[PDB]
Amino acid sequence: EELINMRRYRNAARKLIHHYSLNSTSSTEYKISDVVMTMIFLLRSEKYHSLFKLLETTFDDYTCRPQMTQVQTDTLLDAVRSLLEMPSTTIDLTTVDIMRSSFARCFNSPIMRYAKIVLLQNVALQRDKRTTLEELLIERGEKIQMLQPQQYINSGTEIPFCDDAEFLNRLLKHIDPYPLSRMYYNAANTMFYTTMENYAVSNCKFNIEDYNNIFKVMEN
Amino acid sequence: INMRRYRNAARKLIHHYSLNSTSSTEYKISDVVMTMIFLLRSEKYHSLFKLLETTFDDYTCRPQMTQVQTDTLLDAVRSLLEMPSTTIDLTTVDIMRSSFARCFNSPIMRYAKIVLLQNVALQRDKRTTLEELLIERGEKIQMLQPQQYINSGTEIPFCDDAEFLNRLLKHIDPYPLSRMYYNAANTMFYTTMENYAVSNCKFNIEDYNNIFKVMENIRKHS
Amino acid sequence: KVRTVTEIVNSDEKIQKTYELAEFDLKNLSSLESYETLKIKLALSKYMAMLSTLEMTQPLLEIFRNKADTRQIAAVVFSTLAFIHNRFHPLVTNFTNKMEFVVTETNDTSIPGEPILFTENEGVLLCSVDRPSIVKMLSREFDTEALDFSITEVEATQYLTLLLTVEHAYLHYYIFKNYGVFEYCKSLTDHSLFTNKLRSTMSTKTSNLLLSKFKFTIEDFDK
Amino acid sequence: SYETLKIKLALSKYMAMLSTLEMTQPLLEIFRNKADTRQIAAVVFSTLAFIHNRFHPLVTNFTNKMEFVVTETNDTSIPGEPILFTENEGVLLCSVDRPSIVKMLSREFDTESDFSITEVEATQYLTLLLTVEHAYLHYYIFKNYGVFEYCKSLTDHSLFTNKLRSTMSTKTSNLLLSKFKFTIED
Repeated sequence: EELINMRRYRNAARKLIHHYSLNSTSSTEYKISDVVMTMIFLLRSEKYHSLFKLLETTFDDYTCRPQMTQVQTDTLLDAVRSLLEMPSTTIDLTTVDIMRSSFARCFNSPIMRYAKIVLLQNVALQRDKRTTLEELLIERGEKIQMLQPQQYINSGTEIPFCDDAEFLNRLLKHIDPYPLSRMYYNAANTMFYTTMENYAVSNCKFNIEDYNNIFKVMEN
Repeated sequence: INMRRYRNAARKLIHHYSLNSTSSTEYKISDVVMTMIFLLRSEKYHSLFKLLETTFDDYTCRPQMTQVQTDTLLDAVRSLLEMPSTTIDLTTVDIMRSSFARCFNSPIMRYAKIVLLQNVALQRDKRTTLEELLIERGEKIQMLQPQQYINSGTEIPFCDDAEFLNRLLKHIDPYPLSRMYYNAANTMFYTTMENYAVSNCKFNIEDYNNIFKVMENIRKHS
Repeated sequence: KVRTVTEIVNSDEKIQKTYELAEFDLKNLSSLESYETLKIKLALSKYMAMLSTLEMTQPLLEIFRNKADTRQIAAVVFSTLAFIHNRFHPLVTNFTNKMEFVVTETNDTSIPGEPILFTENEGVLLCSVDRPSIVKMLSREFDTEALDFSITEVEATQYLTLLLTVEHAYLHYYIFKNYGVFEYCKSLTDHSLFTNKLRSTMSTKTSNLLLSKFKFTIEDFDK
Repeated sequence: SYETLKIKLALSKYMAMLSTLEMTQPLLEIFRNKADTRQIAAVVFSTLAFIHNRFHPLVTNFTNKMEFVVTETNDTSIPGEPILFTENEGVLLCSVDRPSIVKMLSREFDTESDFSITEVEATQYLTLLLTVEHAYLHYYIFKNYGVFEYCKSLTDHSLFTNKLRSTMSTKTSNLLLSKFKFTIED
């Protein structure tokens, strides 16, 4: 291309390309125009254009044959030499493969997206009034255990045999003569209230007789 | 030389940078390269191709097209988006060009640098402010009478047959839900920041942050 | 309808009470995904029904396009506003004040965010709209959803999206009505005050924003 | 009666344990706030140790190591099972719903130095302890019985019901829950 200042662009592209070599890494720096320029240049340079179109294999899982005549492979490597100084470390299929790997590690869909808002889904209920807590356990799957647990108090180990009179006996003076029965009644009320609510929230329903069995503690 | 595929990528890129970019993870450096190659192939579009390649921190002697040349350029643009229902102002395209300038000036790598900004490249050497919005003012509104008012189809209508409306609803049931929002509401009323095309007074995340604290009240107060 | 009984270590009889079935199904339905989806869809259906009653509302985006007739634009505005009025409260079904309305045709009127502008003087309440930008806003609605009556989802998209901004405007109008120019201006400087003012608003029914989140990356919220 | 005497005695000793080493909260219920980490576990661990040593005084020091997760979501939620514990590989790990606990402990309640105490708020201790008792049932079950019947019982609570371990007494008489009876009405 008239516009593309072929010599300048060639020089820049070569300097970029060298970064595949172990000694050169483009000083860990690049501008994406630097990469863009190279494909164009190769398209403008037929000696290379062949190799370039072949190196479309670099990013493309399906581009065409590897198998070319020995002479043809030299037809590629010689062009490589010409591009480079070719001072030593003679161009070889090893270099080819290293190049390909380097492109694979360079072109890896580096991001350029800018902005887009995000939503969430916050309703448990799906169509099953029947649900057992059992199958709800199957749902939960202890998936939460994927999440990191949190250290206990790390006090070590103790049993507080806290015999007392200084506080204790004055506490005893507040004998608190109240209908302990009816407070128990309220407690049980609220406890089944909790579980009933949570069932409703899950849309699970259950045999009350199981709760009756749960409570049925005392004998003799 | 899959010119076809390259074009196919290119059009997606065009929409992604211009408008209503509902797509996700559209970006791909190889794909934009294919775009540039397609441009080169597009002899007819060589004008635009050279304009686009020009994107660097110099940009003295902009294309300076004759209006005729600009019109032909827009013709190309519409013929290449193949969604010609509007001709966008050139300035949006130049803004996408500035984004491409950012792309060039980027030694940026595996790190997931989402651009995460509206580009400030719309400027005309002016400064703008929120209280200065009161100075942008509706003096013009005072200079204009409202066009008209009439009573026809007058007053207070009300709803039709519930059963017929359920009949209509059944056509609506199949459709997905909330993705409609995530397309339209999200994209559109984010990009409404385009209004800063008027000498780019800065956007302010803060009032947009209203949304959570305002909507929460529904659940917070049952 | 249910009852409950409890007993103690002593033989001293028992405590008893009753509990009411209704609440539990009430709440599970109040969390029943399908129920709420039905609610929002019903709202949209009601709006579109009103559109059908409104002179058999014609194809939307072009009807808004083309500068053909201010009349239909103004009618759309008025009817939508009355619809929102009714939804938020049917108790006070309408509002009398007649007025003309302004269309504007220039970027030079651009108000960021706000497309629609309430104003008043001399008792003449008025509102104003810049069609062009709104036309653009509606136009191009790919709505990819990739991830007999011709009632496509597509234009229904816009039919919904309008409602959001119209609701946003309804907020400001309500604020001005209750408190007038000072509060109205001070607020439309910044929407942030709305909840802090409207804490009283235990309204019977709920806003559209059910999806409960509209957020993006923390970055650039810099001090 | 002597029964009431011993009942309030055990109550008072529960207050004594509540006179905890740290007991640092200004609150009655840290759970009121999302922020806490350690005091939750402190309370829980302490109460568990107390219960176990009451069930038999034959324990020196309560096992030390443990680990915990806060749970505060409907996803986490398990109706009927506000609190959970397992010595997996012998290592105790445990979980408790902050909101589910609080939202009902705080519920409205019936009402028929000053150094003075209030019945309902005391009763909060009782109720929470009852939840701990329910947990401990399954805990002690699994302690000597395999995963199969353990997991089964987690639903068939009746499984342990109407089976003794040593005896119907089995020192359960020495546990306060024994003194209560209940039935759902028709």
